[PDB]
Amino acid sequence: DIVMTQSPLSLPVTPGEPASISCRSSQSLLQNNGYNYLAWYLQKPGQSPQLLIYLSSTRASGVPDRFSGSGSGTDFTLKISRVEAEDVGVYYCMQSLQIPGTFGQGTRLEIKRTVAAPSVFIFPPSDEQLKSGTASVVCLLNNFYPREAKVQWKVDNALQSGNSQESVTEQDSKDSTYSLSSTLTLSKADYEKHKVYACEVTHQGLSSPVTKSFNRGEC
Amino acid sequence: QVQLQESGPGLVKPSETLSLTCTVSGGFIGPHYWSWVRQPPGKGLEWIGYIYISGSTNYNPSLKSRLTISVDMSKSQFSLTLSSATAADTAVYYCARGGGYLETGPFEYWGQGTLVTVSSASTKGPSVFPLAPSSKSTSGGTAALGCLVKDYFPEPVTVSWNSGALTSGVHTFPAVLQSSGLYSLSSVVTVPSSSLGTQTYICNVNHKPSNTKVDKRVEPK
Amino acid sequence: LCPFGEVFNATRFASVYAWNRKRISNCVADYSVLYNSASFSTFKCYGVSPTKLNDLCFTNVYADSFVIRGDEVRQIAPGQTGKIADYNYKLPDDFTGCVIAWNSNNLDSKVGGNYNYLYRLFRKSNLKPFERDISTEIYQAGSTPCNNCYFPLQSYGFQPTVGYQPYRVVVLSF
Amino acid sequence: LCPFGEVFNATRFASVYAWNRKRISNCVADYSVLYNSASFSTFKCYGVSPTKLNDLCFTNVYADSFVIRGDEVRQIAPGQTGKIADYNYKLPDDFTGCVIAWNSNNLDSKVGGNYNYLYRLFRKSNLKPFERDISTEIYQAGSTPCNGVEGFNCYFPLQSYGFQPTNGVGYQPYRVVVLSF
Repeated sequence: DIVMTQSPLSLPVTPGEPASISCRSSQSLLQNNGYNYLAWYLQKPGQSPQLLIYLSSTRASGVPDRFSGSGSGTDFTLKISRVEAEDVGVYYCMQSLQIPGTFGQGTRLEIKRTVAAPSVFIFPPSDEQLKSGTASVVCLLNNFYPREAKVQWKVDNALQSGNSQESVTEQDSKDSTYSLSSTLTLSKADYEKHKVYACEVTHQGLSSPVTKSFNRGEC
Repeated sequence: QVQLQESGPGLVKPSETLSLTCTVSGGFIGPHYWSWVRQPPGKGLEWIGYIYISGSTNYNPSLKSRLTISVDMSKSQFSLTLSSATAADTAVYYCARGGGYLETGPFEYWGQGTLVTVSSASTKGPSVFPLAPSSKSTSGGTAALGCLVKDYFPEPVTVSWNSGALTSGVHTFPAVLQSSGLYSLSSVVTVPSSSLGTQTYICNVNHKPSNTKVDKRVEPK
Repeated sequence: LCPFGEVFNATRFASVYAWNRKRISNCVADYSVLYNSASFSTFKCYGVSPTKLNDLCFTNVYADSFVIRGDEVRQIAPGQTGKIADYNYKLPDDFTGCVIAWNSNNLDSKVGGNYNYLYRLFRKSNLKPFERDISTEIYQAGSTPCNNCYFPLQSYGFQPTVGYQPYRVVVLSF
Repeated sequence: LCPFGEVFNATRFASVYAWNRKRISNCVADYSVLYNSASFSTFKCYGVSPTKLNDLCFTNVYADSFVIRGDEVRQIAPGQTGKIADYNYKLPDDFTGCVIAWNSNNLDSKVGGNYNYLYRLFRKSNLKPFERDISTEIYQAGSTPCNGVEGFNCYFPLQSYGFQPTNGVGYQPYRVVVLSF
């Protein structure tokens, strides 16, 4: 076997300027011909891989002419002249000189964007969960950047931990935004003790922490 | 143009044969090698092997002892059989069209994908819980709502709104694993809320392994 | 003197499957008229550098010839795997001479397309170096004597349309 | 006491294509310790027997040091033939002196690549003993111009070593010196 390596593993790039991703091989990649075999795939979030470059110097049909490669032997380099909103994904490099053909670790490209104020919402449980055996309250975070944040649940002015989980989404390809949500689980027996519930949200772009709460007993 | 597609069972017991089928449509018989490829969850991709039209094939040395592949010209389908599998083989399988036949390896076309799980728990049906909007769910002129599905196994689930007529603001967060052993997932939709009262909210929930189709109704208050 | 002009300036070229062979010896051939010509798009030599062959004498050489695509030229090489390196004229892993190719879309054109060309695309097993099989029969798992019955030969659908134009390949092996 | 310490205990050894040559003179050196040292994997040489080196007063001493892969180490000896011997460091048949090599894989590998010590491949038009020529340029047969890499046409002569895998007895990043008398 021969193992592929890339550098780096994550790369944040502002739209407009060129970028570069490197994939180094472990064995010489040059068959009895003058050709050197290589590939570069692009997997957008939620889709299937596509082909961009094969033979390391010839593009594929329909691909925009911004991508290109070069090098021979054990060194190759791919460059993107101008990144766009749809270039969010994970890139791989394949060798195909001999069986087996294995990929690399996968470079993650990150797109950059002016900071925007997050929006928050809270979801009180309805009667179906109130009778199904477990009550859940969900806090919603939408269209914020950067993803860096951290939330708490304040139940009757008491910190809670060890019984909540948060969900994150990959960056959207249309606006370059991150969305987050928080879930809390609790049984029926200890639920009939508290009155006020809230979720806490702190963001870099927010001047002050924002707290949204609700009181149990109103439809 | 060619549009590949897979089909098969989702849950398989340990040490049992695994069977799938990547039907090919459009471009029929031709001189093109076909392959298979899989992906462990949250890891790299792993190529398995390729099969020619006639039947000649070469295999990955790691999986050359318990794997077989064939072809059928009449039905334009080729199948993958993997026997005595372990839990490590739980992954998503893609069928290709070019084949990485140690010559060029142009993977010109890829399939949609099918997820297979190895376990000895049984298939379970979900319980959909609506996410009714409330006063606190609105901050100004915008309100958000969705649906929550609970206690379903195995993955995955497809959620749609208004039979595909509502595609703006839709979001489906990745599922999470509970301590009890049953997965959980919820989806929420944001709308420029200015016409509440007459708009109908329906979340389209499907589960192929347990053939459960439910369209739960979500209403304010 | 060896008349290379007979094979390099012939009128008709055999298809890839039934490729016409040649064996030439007991003459004098200069390896400069073909080397210096600019009409050759590709000229790759194995085991010998092109400009020193005149100082070398061999027992006998060979002149294989056939017609293939433009983007399909690269399968003609010591040990690849494709549609021609496995099921048609296939080079060995041993010594090979100089493989030549050039663009030949001038005299292979027009609306009809030269359907006379054909290639093998339904072989049941690998080949041996320089096989040159001559047969025609169906293959299927039906146990039917004389027939489901797909013909084991297809036709190169040529037409004036960059990897599909006609090319002429002549291999010098000694 | 002649200072061989920095020569044998330096920090950054030169690349094989641009090996560094050091001048040693006006000093008294002891060869008992070098042959008595078992920390050096290979110490074999001729022209003069090692045991008799304690009674010589030769004119000049050359200290040549560079880095080669654990394979093809024996190619350093003169009268050999190989990828590196005939191309980047050739010794004459009238050579006198010694060759010393030791393993130094403790501070070069087991990281995210090394990419420090370049070399050129099987190209050019062979070597003569002691040239030290660096003319990095793009060239290849086939009636080609000089514009860039273009593999279907030209190549870039030099590439890199790889010692990232812990595997390889002959792939470990060995270091070698060649003292000439």
